[PDB]
Amino acid sequence: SNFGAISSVLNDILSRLDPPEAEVQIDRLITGRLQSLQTYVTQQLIRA
Amino acid sequence: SNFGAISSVLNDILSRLDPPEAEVQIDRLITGRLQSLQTYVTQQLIRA
Amino acid sequence: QSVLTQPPSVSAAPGQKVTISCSGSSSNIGNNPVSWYRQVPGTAPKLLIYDNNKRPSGIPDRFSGSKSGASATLGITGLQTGDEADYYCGTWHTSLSSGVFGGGTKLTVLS
Amino acid sequence: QSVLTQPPSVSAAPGQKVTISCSGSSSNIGNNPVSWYRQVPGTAPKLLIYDNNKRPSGIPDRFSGSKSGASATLGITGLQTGDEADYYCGTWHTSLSSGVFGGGTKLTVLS
Amino acid sequence: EVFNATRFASVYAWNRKRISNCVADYSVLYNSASFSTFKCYGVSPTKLNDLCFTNVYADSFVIRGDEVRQIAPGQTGKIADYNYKLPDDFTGCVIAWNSNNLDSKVGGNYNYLYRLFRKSNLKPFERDISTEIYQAFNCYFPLQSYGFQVGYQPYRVVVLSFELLHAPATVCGPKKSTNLVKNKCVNFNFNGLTGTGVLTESNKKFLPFQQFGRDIADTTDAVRDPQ
Amino acid sequence: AYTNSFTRGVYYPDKVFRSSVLHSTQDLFLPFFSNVTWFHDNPVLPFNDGVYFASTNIIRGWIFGTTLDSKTQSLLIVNNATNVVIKVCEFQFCNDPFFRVYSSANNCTFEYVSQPFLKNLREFVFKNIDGYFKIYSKHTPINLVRDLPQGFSALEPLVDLPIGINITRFQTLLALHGAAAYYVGYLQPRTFLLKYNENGTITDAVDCALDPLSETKCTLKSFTVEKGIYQTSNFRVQPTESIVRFPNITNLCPFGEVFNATRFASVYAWNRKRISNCVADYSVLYNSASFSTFKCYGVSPTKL
Amino acid sequence: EVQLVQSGAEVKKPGESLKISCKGSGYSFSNYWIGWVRHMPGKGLEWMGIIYPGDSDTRYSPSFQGQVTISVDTSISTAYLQWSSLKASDTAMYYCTRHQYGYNYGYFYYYIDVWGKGTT
Amino acid sequence: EVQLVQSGAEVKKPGESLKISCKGSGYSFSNYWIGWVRHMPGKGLEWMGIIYPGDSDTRYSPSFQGQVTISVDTSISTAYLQWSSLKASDTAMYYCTRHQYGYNYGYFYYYIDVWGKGTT
Ligand SMILES: *[C@@H]1O[C@H](CO)[C@@H](O)[C@H](O)[C@H]1NC(C)=O
Ligand SMILES: *[C@@H]1O[C@H](CO)[C@@H](O)[C@H](O)[C@H]1NC(C)=O
Ligand SMILES: *[C@@H]1O[C@H](CO)[C@@H](O)[C@H](O)[C@H]1NC(C)=O
Ligand SMILES: *[C@@H]1O[C@H](CO)[C@@H](O)[C@H](O)[C@H]1NC(C)=O
Ligand SMILES: *[C@@H]1O[C@H](CO)[C@@H](O)[C@H](O)[C@H]1NC(C)=O
Ligand SMILES: *[C@@H]1O[C@H](CO)[C@@H](O)[C@H](O)[C@H]1NC(C)=O
Ligand SMILES: *[C@@H]1O[C@H](CO)[C@@H](O)[C@H](O)[C@H]1NC(C)=O
Repeated sequence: SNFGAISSVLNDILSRLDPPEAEVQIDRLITGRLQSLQTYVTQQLIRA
Repeated sequence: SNFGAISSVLNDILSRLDPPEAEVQIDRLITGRLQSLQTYVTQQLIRA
Repeated sequence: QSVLTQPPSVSAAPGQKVTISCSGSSSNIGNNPVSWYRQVPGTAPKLLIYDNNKRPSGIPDRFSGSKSGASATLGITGLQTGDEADYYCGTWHTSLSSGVFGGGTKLTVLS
Repeated sequence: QSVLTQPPSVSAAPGQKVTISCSGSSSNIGNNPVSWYRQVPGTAPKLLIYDNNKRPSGIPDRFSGSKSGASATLGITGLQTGDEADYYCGTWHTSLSSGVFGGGTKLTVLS
Repeated sequence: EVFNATRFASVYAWNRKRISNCVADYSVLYNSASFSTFKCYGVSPTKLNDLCFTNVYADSFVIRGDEVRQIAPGQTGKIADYNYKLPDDFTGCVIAWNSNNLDSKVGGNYNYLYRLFRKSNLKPFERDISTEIYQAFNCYFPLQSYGFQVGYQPYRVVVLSFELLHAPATVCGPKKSTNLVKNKCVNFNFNGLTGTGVLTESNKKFLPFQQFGRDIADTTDAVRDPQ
Repeated sequence: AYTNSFTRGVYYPDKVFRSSVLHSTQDLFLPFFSNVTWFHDNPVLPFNDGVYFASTNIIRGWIFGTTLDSKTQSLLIVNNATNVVIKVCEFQFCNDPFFRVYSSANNCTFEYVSQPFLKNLREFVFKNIDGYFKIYSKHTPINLVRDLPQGFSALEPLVDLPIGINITRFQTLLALHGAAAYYVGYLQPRTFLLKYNENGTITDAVDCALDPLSETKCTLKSFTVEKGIYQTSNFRVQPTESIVRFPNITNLCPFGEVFNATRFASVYAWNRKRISNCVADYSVLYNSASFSTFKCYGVSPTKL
Repeated sequence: EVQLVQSGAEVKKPGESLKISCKGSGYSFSNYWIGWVRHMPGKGLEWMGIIYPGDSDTRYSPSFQGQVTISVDTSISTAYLQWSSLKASDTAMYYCTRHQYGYNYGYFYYYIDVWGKGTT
Repeated sequence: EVQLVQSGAEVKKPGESLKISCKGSGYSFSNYWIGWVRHMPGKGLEWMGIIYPGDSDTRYSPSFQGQVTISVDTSISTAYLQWSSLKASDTAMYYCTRHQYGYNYGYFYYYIDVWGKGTT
């Protein structure tokens, strides 16, 4: 998923962007992949 | 709630803004109404 | 002589398409739109062509204008003898904050 | 006389290091790179030094140039008698959108 | 051929050419000290050498200098709305250089012109060359010329919009390929696809028009080498 | 001469090799079980985003365009039985093709040549997606001639063409010598589930918007659904019309008075006036080419 | 219908001062610029200088700065000039007139009507 | 190898019109600017004016605007001038030449070769 970044594959956003600007997009993935991983954990703690 | 957008009613932010800029505010609602709906779900899965 | 430069006179028969042109700097004419007036001997000048290529109401469509760079052109179709006059070009000059006129052009009909 | 200004002539012995200079405005030379040519009496001018301080192929390395502000300098080392000629400076002038030449310089060898 | 050309079309009907099947040294453009505004969206200029693109469009036209800020994603104005609008998704890079030496004139050029009276300002990349005399036969017609002679220096503008991810790669910058290895996990780079892992021969039946496969979640699982 | 488009029109939407996956996608496809116009003299036909076309070694190439004349750009795909040739050269109108179908090769802009396409059935999908002319085809043994065979078949692409021609009408070409039969189907933006084989060949598909039963197959991401009650989507009544009720006032707001004024106060003590009880045409300000810096905050100018 | 009327035939001798009159009628006088233009016999019109009646703000062409000080009376909507010393070559047909000088949205200049007369 | 060739020795009398010829060979003629420069005997070269053969776009120095109208024939890659009335002091050595006028990335002017002749 994009979560709003230019692309969902961390390599490309990393392949074709300068570090100052890149981390602004990388931040939109991290902030999403985290919220989606922390959603999975919670549903397991409840399911367990 | 605003969550930081200009207005809490999705119609107005949509009524009076061009799509390129609007979705920057619409994103601040979505990112909030989601976190507040996913908070409700979790408290129910625990309450159930 | 004048900060705008004009022809001294022209002449052409009735029915010809006459285009006179008056020149000046681009401190004024290049940025400020050109106005042209007509004066009959013994008659106070009247507004003929304004900001550019445009005429008031009451003036027939035969008149037209065109500004290019730092000069202007006034053209007339369907010339008639009562159109004999003097013709002038003018426009607010930006640098001197003053506004100026051309020298004057003697349009004399052939007849 | 010319929108660029040049020396009328120079002279120096074979083996000397000669630097002539031609001047003009900064509406052209300050922004547009300087070109220099050589003309032998009875021979059509050939390209000598281009955009700045640079020579084509076939021209020996003895020639060099340098632009400063609104003027230019053409220098030659290892002068020889067959290098006697007229030398000219030229460059597209920006404001008049035209392009112009210097006046001409008479390089006469000593001998 | 794009840049040295002596004729840049009017922004009313901007030219466009498609570049394909070649090696594109991008350094020539980046490290040249001539270009005034070198701005790249979605891509960083120093990396253009290491990418492979499907299509590269180079649309070129002239414009009044103060309007160079109009040529950018999500900007508005007369030029950005009525004449040539880039989508919110990126255009690769915009190069522009002041050009009153060639395209200005002793007088007003009047060849380069733009419309101020489109009724329905155009979608991304639309080339509307009509003339319908927007209402007040006599009513003002759209295109009004521009006269040249530093906000009114004519600026030549060329825009390189990279068409990324449409097909197999077609335009790739200079990068000396190396022979491939197997069964050692390597930092590979197949046609732009940058990753790591061990490479094994495939029994997976590709088709002559399939470039790779992904099992799920954008996991590129297989790939056909370009050579 | 309508007929039913049973399951034809399915084509690989890309090349991304996939295997044993019920992959979902949303593209332009031929809706399942649609009525097709069975032509058999050849009038001009709208493109409508794309066209299915199936015929049963007789037929020749196609022609597409906006007006099919040297006036506007045209697209011509001839068939040579020796090599397929394409040209965007702006030919003249030939209301009867015959090689007498070629009026004039004027203003030649694009050209392409490759191997020719060449009891049976050939099927082709044409679409113009964003400056790209995609063509898909396949050829199959068939015998039921009165009707379009029932069964399944995917159509891999032959070529895309970087053209960008506004096509809104089109017609088949045939150099003449009760004629042959061919069919015409239109594409629509329809969501599809696609079942990829063990070796990546599309074997079956589900139209996610044909019927409820297909809707559940779609949301469940499977071709078979077990007994039960499944929630597919939500339904709401689409609005009948739009009403507008603004107050009665018509006292057009004084802006000239703001703008034309010959005295602007010093910024030390900036003037301010309040406008009220009137109708304010805002277009006068926006679409004027005079104003140097125009920048609205919190509101977009085109909506004032 | 707007009208501007000027004083009658005038003749004076070098060495004297003048104050010529111009009256405007039929329009909001306190909202239009009013100024003077000199046409000489067998010679062309010269732009002199103008003033904004509403606030007595003046613009003077340099070719006449200090020569003629031009003022107004908005009480009765009448404008005048003032001199120092008439010159013999001051014999010309002067003219008072109202001209749009506004900034509608893009700037514009004009001349509506004169119908005057003056000499010296 | 590029070559430009001009017409032979020319002499005419004041009162007449002229059209001198220049032919280019050995290079893509329809992609380079071509223009004229006048060198007078014992006097320096004067920049006259140029044209773009590909599209008949002309640049004229003001010191020659209206004097000479310079045109081309891209059918055979030959350029010419046109006059109104020769002056006696028009006796000089004119020159036709091709010159880089492009904008490589940063703007440049050039002079490749002339090898011409003309007089009046
Ligand atoms: C690439 O082309 C050259 C030229 O024919 C050939 O020698 C080389 O083997 C080619 N590379 C591959 C991988 O075939
Ligand atoms: C068809 O093929 C023949 C033989 O190759 C060739 O002469 C002819 O020009 C072709 N037609 C077209 C339209 O290319
Ligand atoms: C080709 O296009 C040009 C440009 O519009 C046009 O002048 C010409 O007539 C066209 N060709 C034909 C055959 O109409
Ligand atoms: C496409 O062609 C149709 C039919 O002539 C026309 O009505 C429409 O405006 C055209 N649109 C574009 C974008 O070319
Ligand atoms: C792919 O196709 C071949 C031939 O139909 C078949 O043998 C095979 O079972 C299919 N899938 C694979 C690779 O198992
Ligand atoms: C404002 O000025 C414009 C011309 O610039 C004029 O048309 C309009 O009537 C004026 N309105 C007022 C209220 O002064
Ligand atoms: C483009 O112009 C440059 C000089 O500006 C020249 O070196 C190059 O050969 C030219 N290329 C083409 C294709 O015209």
